[PDB]
Amino acid sequence: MFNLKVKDLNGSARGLTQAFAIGELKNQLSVGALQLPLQFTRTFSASMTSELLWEVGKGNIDPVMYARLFFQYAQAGGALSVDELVNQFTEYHQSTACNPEIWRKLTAYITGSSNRAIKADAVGKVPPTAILEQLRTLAPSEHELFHHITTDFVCHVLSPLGFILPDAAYVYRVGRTATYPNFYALVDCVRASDLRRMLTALSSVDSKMLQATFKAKGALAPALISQHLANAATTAFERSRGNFDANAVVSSVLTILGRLWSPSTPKELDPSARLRNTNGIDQLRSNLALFIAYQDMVKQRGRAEVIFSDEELSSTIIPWFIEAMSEVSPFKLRPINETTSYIGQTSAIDHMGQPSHVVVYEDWQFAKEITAFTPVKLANNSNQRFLDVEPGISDRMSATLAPIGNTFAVSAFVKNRTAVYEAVSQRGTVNSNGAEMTLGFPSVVERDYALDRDPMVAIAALRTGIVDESLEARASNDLKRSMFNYYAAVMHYAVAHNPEVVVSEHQGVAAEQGSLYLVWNVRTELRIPVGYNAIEGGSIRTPEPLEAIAYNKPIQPSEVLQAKVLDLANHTTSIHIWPWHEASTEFAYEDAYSVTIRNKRYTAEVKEFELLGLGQRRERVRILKPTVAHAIIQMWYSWFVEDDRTLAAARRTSRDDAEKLAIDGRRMQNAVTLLRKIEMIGTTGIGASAVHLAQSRIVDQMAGRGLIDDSSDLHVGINRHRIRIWAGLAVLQMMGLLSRSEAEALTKVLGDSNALGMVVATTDID
Amino acid sequence: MLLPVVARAAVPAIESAIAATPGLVSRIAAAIGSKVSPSAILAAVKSNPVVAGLTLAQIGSTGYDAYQQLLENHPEVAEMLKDLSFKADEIQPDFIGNLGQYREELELVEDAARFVGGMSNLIRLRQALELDIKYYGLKMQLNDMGYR
Amino acid sequence: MLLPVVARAAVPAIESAIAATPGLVSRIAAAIGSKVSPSAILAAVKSNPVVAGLTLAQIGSTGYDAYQQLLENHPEVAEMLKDLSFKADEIQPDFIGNLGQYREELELVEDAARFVGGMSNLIRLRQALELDIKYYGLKMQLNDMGYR
Amino acid sequence: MLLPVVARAAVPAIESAIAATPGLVSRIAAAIGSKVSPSAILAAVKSNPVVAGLTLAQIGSTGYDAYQQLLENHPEVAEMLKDLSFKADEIQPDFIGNLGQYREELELVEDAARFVGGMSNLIRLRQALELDIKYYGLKMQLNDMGYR
Amino acid sequence: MLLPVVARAAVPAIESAIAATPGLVSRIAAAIGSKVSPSAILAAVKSNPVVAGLTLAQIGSTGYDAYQQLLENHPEVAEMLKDLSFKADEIQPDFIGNLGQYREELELVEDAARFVGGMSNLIRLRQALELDIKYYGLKMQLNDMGYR
Amino acid sequence: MLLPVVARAAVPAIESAIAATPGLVSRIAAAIGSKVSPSAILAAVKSNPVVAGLTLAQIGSTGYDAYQQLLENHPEVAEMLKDLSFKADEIQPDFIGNLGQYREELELVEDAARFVGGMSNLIRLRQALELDIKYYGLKMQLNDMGYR
Amino acid sequence: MLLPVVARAAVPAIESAIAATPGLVSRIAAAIGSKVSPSAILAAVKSNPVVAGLTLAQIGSTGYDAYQQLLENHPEVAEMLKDLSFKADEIQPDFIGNLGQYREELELVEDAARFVGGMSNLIRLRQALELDIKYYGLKMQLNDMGYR
Repeated sequence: MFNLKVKDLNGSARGLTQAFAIGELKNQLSVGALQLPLQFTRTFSASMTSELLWEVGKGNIDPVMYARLFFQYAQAGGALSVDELVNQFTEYHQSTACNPEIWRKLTAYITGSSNRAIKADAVGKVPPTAILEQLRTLAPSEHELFHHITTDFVCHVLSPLGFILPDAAYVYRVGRTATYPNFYALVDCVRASDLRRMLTALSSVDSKMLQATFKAKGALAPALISQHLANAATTAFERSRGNFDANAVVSSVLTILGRLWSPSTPKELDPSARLRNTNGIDQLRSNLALFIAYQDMVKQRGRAEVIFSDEELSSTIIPWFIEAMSEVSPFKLRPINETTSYIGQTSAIDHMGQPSHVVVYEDWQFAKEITAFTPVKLANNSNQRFLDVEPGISDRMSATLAPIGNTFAVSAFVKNRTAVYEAVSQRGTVNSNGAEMTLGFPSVVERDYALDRDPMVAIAALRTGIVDESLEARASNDLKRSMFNYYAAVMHYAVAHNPEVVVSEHQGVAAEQGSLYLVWNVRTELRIPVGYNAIEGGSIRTPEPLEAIAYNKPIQPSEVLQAKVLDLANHTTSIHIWPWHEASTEFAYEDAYSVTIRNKRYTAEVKEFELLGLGQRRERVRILKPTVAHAIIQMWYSWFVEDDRTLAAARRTSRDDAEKLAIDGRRMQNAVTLLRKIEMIGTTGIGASAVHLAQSRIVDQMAGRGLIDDSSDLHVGINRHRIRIWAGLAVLQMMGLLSRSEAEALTKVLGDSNALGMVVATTDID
Repeated sequence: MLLPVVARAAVPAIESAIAATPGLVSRIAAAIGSKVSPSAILAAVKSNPVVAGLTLAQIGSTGYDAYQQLLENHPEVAEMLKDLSFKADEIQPDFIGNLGQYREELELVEDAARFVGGMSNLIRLRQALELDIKYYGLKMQLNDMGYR
Repeated sequence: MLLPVVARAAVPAIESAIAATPGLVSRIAAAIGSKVSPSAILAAVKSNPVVAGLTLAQIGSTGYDAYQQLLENHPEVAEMLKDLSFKADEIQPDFIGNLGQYREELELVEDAARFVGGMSNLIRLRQALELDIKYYGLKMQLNDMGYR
Repeated sequence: MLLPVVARAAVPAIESAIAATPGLVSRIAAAIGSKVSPSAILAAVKSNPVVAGLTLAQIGSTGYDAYQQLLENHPEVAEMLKDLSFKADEIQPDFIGNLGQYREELELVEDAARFVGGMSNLIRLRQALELDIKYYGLKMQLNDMGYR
Repeated sequence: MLLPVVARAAVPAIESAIAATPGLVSRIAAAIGSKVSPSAILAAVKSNPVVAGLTLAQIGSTGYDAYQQLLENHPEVAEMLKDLSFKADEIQPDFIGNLGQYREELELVEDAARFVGGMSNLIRLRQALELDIKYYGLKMQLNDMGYR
Repeated sequence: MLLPVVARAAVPAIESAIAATPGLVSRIAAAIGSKVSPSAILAAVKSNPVVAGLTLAQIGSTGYDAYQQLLENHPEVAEMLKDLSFKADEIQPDFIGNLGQYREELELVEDAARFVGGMSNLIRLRQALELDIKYYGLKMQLNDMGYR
Repeated sequence: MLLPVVARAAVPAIESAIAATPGLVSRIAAAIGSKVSPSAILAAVKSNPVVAGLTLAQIGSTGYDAYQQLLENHPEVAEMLKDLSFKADEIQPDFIGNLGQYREELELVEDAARFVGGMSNLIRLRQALELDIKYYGLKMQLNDMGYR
């Protein structure tokens, strides 16, 4: 839940406004003053995937992914950039490959034989982690991630011969990918083209010949190995040498685009008639993801320069820049319509036409799986520890959570919201303000739980636009990188549904020599503007991507957004080296169901280990967090209390008979759909076993005092409908899904509406 | 360099402090490590935000205002500013042992907390009980009138 | 920590109160439980908003302005701050019994209320009757001229 | 509770009026029906907006400013407040009969109004005729020059 | 009613003029047609914007500021207010005939205008010719150096 | 007619200049061609923006502020106003011939310019050479330490 | 032309400096290369922004404010202005050789830097070790109480 006043966009949300992206902190942004027509038909979207555990120890090299490890190690690792990293990799690669000894000394170790041939039978086995231990001393580095890449190289040429133990295994987690390129994500993905051409040379060494000459002859010296490695590692050193600075490949090729978009480009520097006609610029001219990248470029550098020869050289840059991105990468070009598919919109209309509130939401497919691991140290004061997945705890919850899944789907939240604004609104126009725009982004709040951050700094990042410094850099680096996704994800949306876009050039405050911002042509067919613009001509031209949303008609999301859980189960043996205590929630719970029977109070305590079938309380196990599940429920809570608040706010000032009865018509109808939902959770596997026990602690507490039995014609039912409801919270409480505070207010809402009173009123006949 | 918005307000604040007393001029010259001449440091302030911050730490009297506003102007200097400016807080000899006695006590509160709810609730509930008796009577009476 | 938007106004407000009289400095040191030195509490104010509020409760004269502005930019502390600062309102011995006599009376109003409409209406209708007679004549006459 | 945006201006406004003269303190205590002590009413103002309004009606000199600003941020009280504060406007004995003579006259205007158009037009047309003659000559002459 | 944004400035502006001199109070009472008492007209101003405007026409000295700000927030009254407040501008006896002599002349300008272009151009072109000769030399010389 | 945002500042600015000295009143009456009475021109200013500008040209002392603000809110008059207000700049007898001698010289710069790059570069490069020698040594030494 | 937003502040700033002392008037006339008369340079300032900047470099006392504001609204001149105004910083004879001795030393830091992390980290880590011992005890004790 994030609310903004679309009339004053500057103040309410500056993160999503365009005025911020191109460097206007001050309120002013130019009108539709000067313009050039354009159509964006393509975009660069990250492939749809989220982090997965990948294991580095085994002999294979999968160049695409090791590349991905560099992204994470350097970028999110706190280091400067993957660019500086890769450079320090090829100084490292030059060190070993071009050096004749370092390939002898560690083939003396693995083969055992310094000066003489080794037979075919007498071939020992040396575990992979071994040779790594020594290579550390030979070719020392400050980045362990290099030693792993060389280690499993020699493992690859020696694997057929069998000089090494297969059994050992080891594991890391690759990171999540931003869906749209930040400026630097271009620079990175260009260097990562070098790197991928590096590794594809190492990876592809068969050494079949060395396998043939070993078999027939029966023996070979280290002089055959230690050359045949040194031939491989210097084939890779070729392929690294002589590639262009990514930093100056892109910096230019985003400028010479930026000059053929902007209408005002001085003729003194005009991209020439040849490069405008270059093969491929045509396509890159119409591409969006670059544009919002360009806007970033100038936001930071403030300027641009073309170092490369304006003609002869810059026409071999582009065909090299295209081949970098176009090739399979995290970023793959797609028709623009598709990348926004999951966003959806709905609005609350006045009688005339214009919006009162208008909601924008990300659809979701609720994640119905959950896993629970127990961490196991290798030795005292060693951080290697590797977890054991425990089934039978997890089978419970995932068969418990699967019933929850069906009933919370996001579309049913907004389908509910607009049903509120129908009832609460008066009959009269809204001139008073632009229609406020509420936007659910469960992805925002989601990222706060896995990163463990106060939801208030995340929101307040979008509002004011600046990130708080008080937090440590690991968060801000994933915060800003996030806050840029939403910005981008907005404009892909706005553009997708208003194909007419027009590129101006901002120069009012003369902040930068080159600047760009779109302005949309949307045809409103409305009388009065929301936001502020002159609404002249039967179409409005609005620089802000948000306003240009508001004038859309309802849109139904065509594609469910997909969360997917991190997978521990597959590799059990491999030792986890990534910290897993960030993604782990402790699992413990206590609660008491209190009821009053014939003027006394009977309280049944209950513990979580009982609920699960465990007989004893085991401390170690830790539930791996259900973020996306806690994301949605968090949304659905805040929109529920928000609704139920706004009504009881109108319900006081209604001053009508016909309308007032329509509010209480709504609340009651709301709260007993609330409850029939929670009662539906009570029948679940944890819900069951919570009930069966709670009644049983209450019985044996009444043993001492003989008192008369109930009718249970409806009493069994009345008591039953109550005990289930308390199961409904207990299951939500014990998993992370609902915090204890909001669980209380959610009782209080269901409490005063006397929902339960009305639920039973359908089970009697009069 | 230095952004102009910071400059219109920031430059005169320092200059004022300099004109107030010379004794500060020598101090800032030592901390920032700049030429002792008042014209020199004023040339440095404009050049780097990080430098501008350390100066405003040296003079807190008149200068505190701009300093906070500088936080807004540059995220980076403040981020690398918190580290460069630091002083070890003198610890009292008794303190750590004196804290050892409250181990028994705080664990008692947190037993009471969990029961009631968030700490905020318990602070309320504590007052409700400590509250005068008449109030319980008052509330009962409003319910007697059919108000609730 | 503390909002600059607040802090800008807050800090000099407190500092002014301190400079006004020393007697407050000892008080706030007791309530907040901070070192008696004026420099200490001023270091605490910046650190925590909750602390900043309790200080502004101790001095209401000049300080009430910032306090409200603190309350705006921080709805979070609003709940917590309301609890930590509380005083039992002295109740009059006569009060609860004195209220007992109006039981008969208020139930009479609410019988009249429901009939008319919302309480707002009855307050109006009461005036309409209490109103001078001539007005009834006046309104009749405008209708005589064919105005509605 | 009273919204801060209002309260910020409201509280010192009232407090100023109190400090000006004591005679008002007794008055507001009577109207609002609150304890005569200046600290009491000031505690009531913060508590209820309706109460805050009645106070600002009692003092209109310095207080009119905040009152309007209270009215802005609270359209809710606007209806209720308007009722609680009311005074019958003293009517002149001659008035209603004195109006009776204009029955003949106003019906004459409305015959002229409908013909011309909205009342705004007739006020214009009346001036056009009352207007000096030369102007008719002036306009004729501009048309003689071929200006329109 | 009157919008607060205006009223905030409007009310004290009028009240100031009243306190300045009584002689205006009688005037506005006559024009607006309201009870002569200063409290009465001030009650009327708040009630109707149209009335508020006529008052600010009666006093233009201090009042001109608010009037314009009233005009902004109320484009509605702008038409109506313009009509109710009007004065026939005294015309000079010579004027209309005195204009008759320029018939011959203006028709001469408009022959020159159409040829050149918009009137703005002709005003320029006239200056270009009236301009000193040296400048023609200057411009020729820059072209001699190969500047355009 | 004149936009209020301007007029707010404009009117008192002019009125102030009038009250300062009468000698200006006669001047503006001549330039604008309006009745000499101070009330007349002030009536004209409000009526037309073009007129308002010419007045502010006649008085530049206090008036320059509003004029610019007039220019902002009215880009329309900007062209027209620029023409109506003009004065031939007195040219020096020596000037045009004195410029003739630099023909040889400027053509020399532009030969050097094209070679280097934009004029901005050449101004830099000129300084680099004029620069003291030690600096070349300094930069060489940082490269000796392996810094780039 | 010079933008008004700047010019508004710029013109009186310069004029003030002129009125302060005549000695500057001759200086700026030399640097800008304009007629020595104070009216002349003031005519030049309005004409070109580049010229306006050089003037504000000549007078830094009162003028620094406008200069920065000029720099804001004109990023264009910023490059050009930076070049035209330059002074070779006098280098100390000892400096470059004096730097030669630190070659050994800085390479030592950067070995320590890479190991730890960014330079910011090492500055922190250095403090952590230099930090008093008791603190290590303190932190251990909070973990003893089960606080993380």
